[PDB]
Amino acid sequence: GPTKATTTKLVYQIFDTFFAEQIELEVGDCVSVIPLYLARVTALWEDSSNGQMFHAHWFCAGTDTVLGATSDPLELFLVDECEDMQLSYIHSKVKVIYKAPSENWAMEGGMGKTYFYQLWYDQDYARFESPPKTQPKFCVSCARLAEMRQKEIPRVLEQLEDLDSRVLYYSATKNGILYRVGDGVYLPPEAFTFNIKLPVDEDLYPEHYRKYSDYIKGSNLDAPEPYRIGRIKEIFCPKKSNGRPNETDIKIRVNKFYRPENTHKSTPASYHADINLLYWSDEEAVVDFKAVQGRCTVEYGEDLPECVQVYSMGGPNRFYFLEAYNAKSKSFEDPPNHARSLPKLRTLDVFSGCGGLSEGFHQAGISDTLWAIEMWDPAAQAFRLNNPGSTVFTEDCNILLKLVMAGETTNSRGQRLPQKGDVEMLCGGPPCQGFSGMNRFNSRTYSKFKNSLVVSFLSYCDYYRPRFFLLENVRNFVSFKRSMVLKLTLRCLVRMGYQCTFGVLQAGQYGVAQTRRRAIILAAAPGEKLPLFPEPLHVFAPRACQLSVVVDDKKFVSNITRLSSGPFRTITVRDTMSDLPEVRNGASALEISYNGEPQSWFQRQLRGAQYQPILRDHICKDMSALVAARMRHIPLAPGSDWRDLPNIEVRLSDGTMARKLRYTHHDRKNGRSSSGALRGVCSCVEAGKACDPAARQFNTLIPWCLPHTGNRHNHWAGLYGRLEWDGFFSTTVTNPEPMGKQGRVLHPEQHRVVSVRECARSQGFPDTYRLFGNILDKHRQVGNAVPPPLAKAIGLEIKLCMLAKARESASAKIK
DNA sequence: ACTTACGGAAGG
DNA sequence: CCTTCCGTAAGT
Ligand SMILES: [Zn+2]
Ligand SMILES: [Zn+2]
Repeated sequence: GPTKATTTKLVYQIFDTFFAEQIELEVGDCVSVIPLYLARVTALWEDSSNGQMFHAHWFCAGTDTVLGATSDPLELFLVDECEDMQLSYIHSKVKVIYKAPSENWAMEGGMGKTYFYQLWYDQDYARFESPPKTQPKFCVSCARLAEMRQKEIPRVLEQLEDLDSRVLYYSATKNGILYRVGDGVYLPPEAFTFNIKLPVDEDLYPEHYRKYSDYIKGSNLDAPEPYRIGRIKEIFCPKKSNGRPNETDIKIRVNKFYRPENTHKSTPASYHADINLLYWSDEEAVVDFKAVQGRCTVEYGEDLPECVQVYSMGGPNRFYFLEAYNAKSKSFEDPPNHARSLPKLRTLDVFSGCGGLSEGFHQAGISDTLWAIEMWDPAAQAFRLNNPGSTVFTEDCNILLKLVMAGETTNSRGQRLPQKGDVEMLCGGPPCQGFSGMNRFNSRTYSKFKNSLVVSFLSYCDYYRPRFFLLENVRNFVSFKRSMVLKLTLRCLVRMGYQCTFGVLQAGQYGVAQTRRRAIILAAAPGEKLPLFPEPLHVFAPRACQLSVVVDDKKFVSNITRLSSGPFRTITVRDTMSDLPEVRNGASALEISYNGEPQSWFQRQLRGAQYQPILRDHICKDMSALVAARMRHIPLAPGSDWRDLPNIEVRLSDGTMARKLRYTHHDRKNGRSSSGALRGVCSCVEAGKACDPAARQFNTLIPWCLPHTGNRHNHWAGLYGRLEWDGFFSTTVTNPEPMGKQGRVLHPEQHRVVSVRECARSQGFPDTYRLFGNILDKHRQVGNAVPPPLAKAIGLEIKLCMLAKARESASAKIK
């Protein structure tokens, strides 16, 4: 059975009613204004001709934030909103306090009635942050709004030369980024062009009529192109009629760079190439400075001090070129000479799994997971196999929390439990089963107790008061129960005094060939910086990139600006597993050999550089003889699934002949097929009638349940579905089942289900990452994990915050 | 331990 | 109307 959630008293009185059965007049004075709105009087300076005036810096009541009615009815939030008001609208002086965190805040975990505030609120991004420290009327909202309007205006600097038609400059600046002549720029795909010029037989296939959408899952036909890369040759402004430069119409000239897929050698040229490889060209373009989407580093390869592979991993936006590309000669050249020239956090991972989140955090260099809690024994053993210096408690998290909230210091095994002050960062993905939209029993006690573990996680965060807090869940976490779970999580975090925010990320935008949307809740201690969410690194299909959240009919987006394009191309199924040798249905050989070297950039990243020929976990589930014949009869065309299975009699791998599915009832919605045949397999096709417990047909190559219930299940699109080489995986789940809800798990060519190795590669796991158990345990460990590249992007975002805080401390101490 | 049959809300 | 996709419970 499931254990009830351990709570601190703070967390208890917020989630109490939801998990009932599952938890165990002077400047500086605040006034009220008839709508009442609570404002702070920032200045009482009498403006003329309009009576006595005053500047009102508005408060936002917590009920007007994303918290809603979950909020404290006296909590206010600072907002960047103010305006000039008459004095004939002030009702009376109201008392507002600033509840500041104590110096013992990191240990306040575990233990009037006037208006108060403790956090500033960003209403677009739902970001609760520490009150901004803007040092001086002096409206803070006005100062922040000014210092914001003055960083988005592109401005030239360091005039280089003055001709008669245009003024050249050496530098420009835009959105706080500085560009110089010679830097690399990102540009929208539309910024410049390259000189290179770019009937079914309804009686044999009776379920084909259900493919009438033309939409193909995991298809990369509509993904946008990555950024155009350029090198700045000339920053210039055109002169006006007054003979002086137009400092607002800033133009740049650019040497174009080719990607290998941009040359006459098309997309196939990208299969083996480095994801950041370019070709210098002598072609030039002129764009507007407004079009620049970011700065990037484009270096000549064989003039770098280290190896180009060591340069590529050093920082973001790093590209190199070794050769030039003659377009209309369609040749490759040597480039011309005018083209050549902190202590890690202590981390506690609750619901660790095999360790995908810890792996991504480790490769971002921010964290050292010293403690992991994981009840399932195979996943905990895999964590131990991947983290030899970590402590893994193979125990219910509630039991361990109860132990630590007393002076236990040690569990029944002799494992030293973390105490307050020891945990610097708390991360975890609480169980998703009760939140996942695939779960059609989410109102039952099993899913109730699964969902109640969010309260356990928040109680951990309340007790330990870590510097940073990360909650990962499926996308459906943000909308489950009218977003009440998310609202209550954010309410608990604000009540603790955390700066907090939430968002939805797509894993495919960070370097996996998989669509996987995950909700992320980030929180930081009062003295910290609140991390931003990471910018997408890889372009991905737009249908898989729906990341906005509607909470009480209000839309919330993350801070991400790279909506459409990005620096790198998409990872495909070919990039993922094209190197792996052929294998059969039911593979059981754990350690085998690779039949050669890695064939793509992604495979090179996942295997490493050193020659290690031992490939592990290239094992496939053993499907029955009927399922095997079905997987043999799935054609290789992209978008092939059960719906183009043949309705024939098949001599199976044993002494058994699969029969033809009989169509016994007239489906009125689907109508009759062209041959006059019926399309229903049970009496329930008629609206308002019970199933006949005799229409269930057995041992058919076409599964009977799929036509039985397809009309209300999107025709079971994707079931017995093959992957395509040019496309991406669907969401990797704990068990690849051709008849599962997410059942597009068939190899592009081999008559088998995807391998454990291929599922780990869809999740961005290093080939050396150890999994444990039988094949089902390995599939579940892989399908539960956070994809390490996504956790790495988030970790780099937190590293930014750590470095920022350290630098401000060092500047404050070396005055 | 293995196989199958399969609800309903969010958001486009 | 179409697509979403850390899956569960009952049967076997
Ligand atoms: Zn103001
Ligand atoms: Zn029926």
